[PDB]
Amino acid sequence: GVMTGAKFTQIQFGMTRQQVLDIAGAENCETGGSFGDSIHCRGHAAGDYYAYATFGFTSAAADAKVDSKSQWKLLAPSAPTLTLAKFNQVTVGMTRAQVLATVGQGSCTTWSEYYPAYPSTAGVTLSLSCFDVDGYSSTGFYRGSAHLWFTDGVLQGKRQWDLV
Amino acid sequence: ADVQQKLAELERQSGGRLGVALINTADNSQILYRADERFAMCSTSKVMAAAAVLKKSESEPNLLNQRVEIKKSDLVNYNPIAEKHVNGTMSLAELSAAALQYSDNVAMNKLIAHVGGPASVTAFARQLGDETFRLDRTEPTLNTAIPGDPRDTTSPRAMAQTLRNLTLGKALGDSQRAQLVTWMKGNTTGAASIQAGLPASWVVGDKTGSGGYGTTNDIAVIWPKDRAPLILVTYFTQPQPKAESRRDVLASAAKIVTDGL
Repeated sequence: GVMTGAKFTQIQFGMTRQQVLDIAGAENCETGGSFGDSIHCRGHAAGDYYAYATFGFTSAAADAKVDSKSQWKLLAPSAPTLTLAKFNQVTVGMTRAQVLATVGQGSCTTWSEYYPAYPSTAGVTLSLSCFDVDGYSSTGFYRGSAHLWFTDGVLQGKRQWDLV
Repeated sequence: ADVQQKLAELERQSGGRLGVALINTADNSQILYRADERFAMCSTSKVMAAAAVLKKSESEPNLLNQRVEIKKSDLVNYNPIAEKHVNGTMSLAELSAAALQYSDNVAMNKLIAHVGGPASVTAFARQLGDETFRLDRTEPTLNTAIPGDPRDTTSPRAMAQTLRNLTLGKALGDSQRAQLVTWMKGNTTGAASIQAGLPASWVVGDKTGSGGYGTTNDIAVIWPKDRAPLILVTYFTQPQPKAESRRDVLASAAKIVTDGL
């Protein structure tokens, strides 16, 4: 099959390029072009492209390790409960734990997650996509969602579209 | 009339609203279906934003090499190329290619911002003689596609004439026209839309769009085997807010209007 959320979850930070391809299925994946030395794996048709993952590595070397995981429409929120009111309760400067308790522990999926000093977590950057009860779709247009981004575990900004 | 009846029955079976405009440049003939009604363009508007930047480059010929910063505050739901360059830069060439070949939403917003905002993209359309096109919003909200909402809409007739002028005519300088065609031909997405209704030997440069209400769009320049090129716009939208895409309807419309070529 194509790239999936289960495959994305099975792939871990620190795995090699070939470990990524073992799990993802190299028939789904590419490198080069617009993706540089990252590995980009397509899932099902969605929107004007495909659900996908992009994996970044510590270097171009054949045995470099995953230091970056990004995905679009591979993961559904486990219990979306975000509202406009909860979004307005989030404040720049909050820690990740404070944000998740505010928006709901099941409301978000990880959009991008990057460790520039991998295996160290210093400088980690994180983008969460968070959804109201029916805002997520694995194929079509979001119906109520937010982008929350962090550096070193501290919320640096927030944006939302169509929350109520 | 036979082609009209087939498009009407396709629309009826599909449950939605279909708009089609074909231009055959061999004889300047057209096949039109709801071609003066408005449809939400969704990502098909990325062609106009890219073309507006190309037009600007005619007065600033190093423009496509100029760098643009990408920040987390720029991200807008779908951006597979720009997210690789957060806290870095992309050139306007890279942003144009990402918008046209991956439908990257950050790339679209940088092209819009570069020319001065949505009203400036609309002004570019007016300068080409297109009085119908309107770009009102940025990504991602330009895709809401609410029935009755004229924001971010055009008509099939207007978009087919404008795409002709851009890709085959003189709306752009020669090198800019070649660059636009190169980008659209190099876009290998869209194989399930207009291209799926055409013979495999035909060369297609297209841009799809998708949005709310199951909106499913494609605009294309088409080089049939041994024939003058075609321009084809196919727009489709559905009554249900959460309707799923129907790329196959666009393929079906493309087959109907090119049959016999």
